[PDB]
Amino acid sequence: KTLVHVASVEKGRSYEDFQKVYNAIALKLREDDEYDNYIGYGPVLVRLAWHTSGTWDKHDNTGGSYGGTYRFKKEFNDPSNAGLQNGFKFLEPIHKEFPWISSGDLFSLGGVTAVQEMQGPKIPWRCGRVDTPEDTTPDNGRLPDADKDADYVRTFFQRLNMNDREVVALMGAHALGKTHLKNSGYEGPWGAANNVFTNEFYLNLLNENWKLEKNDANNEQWDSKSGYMMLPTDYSLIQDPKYLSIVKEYANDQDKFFKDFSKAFEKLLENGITFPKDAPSPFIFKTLEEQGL
Ligand code: HEM
Repeated sequence: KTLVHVASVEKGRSYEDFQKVYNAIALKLREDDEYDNYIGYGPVLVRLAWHTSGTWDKHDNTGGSYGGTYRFKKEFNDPSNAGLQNGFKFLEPIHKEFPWISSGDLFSLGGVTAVQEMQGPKIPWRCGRVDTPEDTTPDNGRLPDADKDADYVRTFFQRLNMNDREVVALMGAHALGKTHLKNSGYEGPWGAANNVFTNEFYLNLLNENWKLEKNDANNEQWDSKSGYMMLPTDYSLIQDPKYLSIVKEYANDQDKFFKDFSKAFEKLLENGITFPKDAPSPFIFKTLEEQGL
């Protein structure tokens, strides 16, 4: 409702063009493997895709992935986005090689490419985000706090038009990467396989022995002897009986998690965008592995 953003295909471009951009991102992911103590850039690219999309407000269609507004300093410097500059830096050479792609298309495609190259589910992706000017940049404060409970999380995500299943599925991306004390006031990875996309987050929530501890920034987080952590908002998925049932489902069905994540992540990346009836169908990009590259 209200403000309309219509997808407009980059002039003359088709699937092959975007597969080339995919491929450049995927090749750089392989090449720059030392980043973040050899975690690689996969996780921060997923997080960049989510934070550039996750500013959306369903009530008035402000924020969202369409405008590519993270490139403007208000949004780049959001405290909630601390760390994502690494993601943007990664994508700079990609954008220089492919200057025709929009910023919103690039940031969201970065996330799809990362998930797929990390052996996650295919994520259909649509082009046609259009850069919007600096004054369309959403204010800071629209991304979620980590110190809260399930009621917060549920209410938060209603603003992004996500239901309980979509919320728990999306949170499964916390298998990836880690919290960094200097970025967010939390420290530690959530699991062992943190640059391969799996349902480890749910298994760890249910099977590790968690202890509520204070980290060196004086914030509480849940820690396990194995060296893993969960944010208070992560742990809230097993405190709330409705979330817990879904966590159990995904812990017991890798394919179901893959399919529900793919749907929710595409939705997250497309919230706010109107696709014309005659727009191209969503693209499903081949991985490098599938291409023999
Ligand atoms: C209640 C919702 C969430 C909160 C409070 C939240 C909080 C966080 C925090 C505090 C960090 C660590 C940032 C850092 O110290 O570098 C993090 C990392 C991350 N988050 Fe979220 N998150 C949530 C939702 C999501 C969702 C929906 C996704 C994507 C689907 C996502 C993907 C990730 C990823 C991939 C990383 C690791 C990034 C890295 O390793 O560089 N998160 N998250």
